Amino acid sequence: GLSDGEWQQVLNVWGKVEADIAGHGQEVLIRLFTGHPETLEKFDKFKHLKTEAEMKASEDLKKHGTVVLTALGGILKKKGHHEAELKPLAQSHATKHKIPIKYLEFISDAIIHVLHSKHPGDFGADAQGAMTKALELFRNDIAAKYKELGFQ
Ligand code: HEM
Repeated sequence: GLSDGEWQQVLNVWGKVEADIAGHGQEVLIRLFTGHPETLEKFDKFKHLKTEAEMKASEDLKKHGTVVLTALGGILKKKGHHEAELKPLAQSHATKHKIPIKYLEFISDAIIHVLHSKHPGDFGADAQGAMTKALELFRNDIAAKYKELGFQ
């Protein structure tokens, strides 16, 4: 549950991401994979990437970064009213991709990390707070659908 003030901050921060969605998406996935190597194993099309340089050079990783952040952005722009958008993601990630909720926590923190890295001094305390709450909301609603499905 975010206030409109907090949503305003979220979408303001998101404007930074949309100015370069591929570059942001790329660094988020790289931060995830290098921070938490077990996550790489969930991607049959990235598990070949043994080094970060290979990750950096991968146009398909950048492409997937775009898909992921485009989806997240569409969800954030709903300001919490995202049941329709979120349910198919929850379902594919529990039933097909088999992504534990822990990894959604991982990528949440990775987003925070990347924003600070790309916008040092331009991602204030209030902005971080709002974005964090937004990602928690996202995660919590996915977690509800996981429980429904009995997925661990
Ligand atoms: C903000 C969080 C995330 C968003 C918005 C997101 C979104 C998406 C979307 C839109 C797709 C393609 C459509 C689909 O299969 O449902 C996808 C595919 C996929 N995602 Fe996620 N995802 C997120 C987090 C994660 C995480 C943390 C992992 C694993 C650590 C993951 C693993 C995968 C895999 C393995 C695929 C299939 C890739 C392929 O084979 O083409 N996702 N994701």
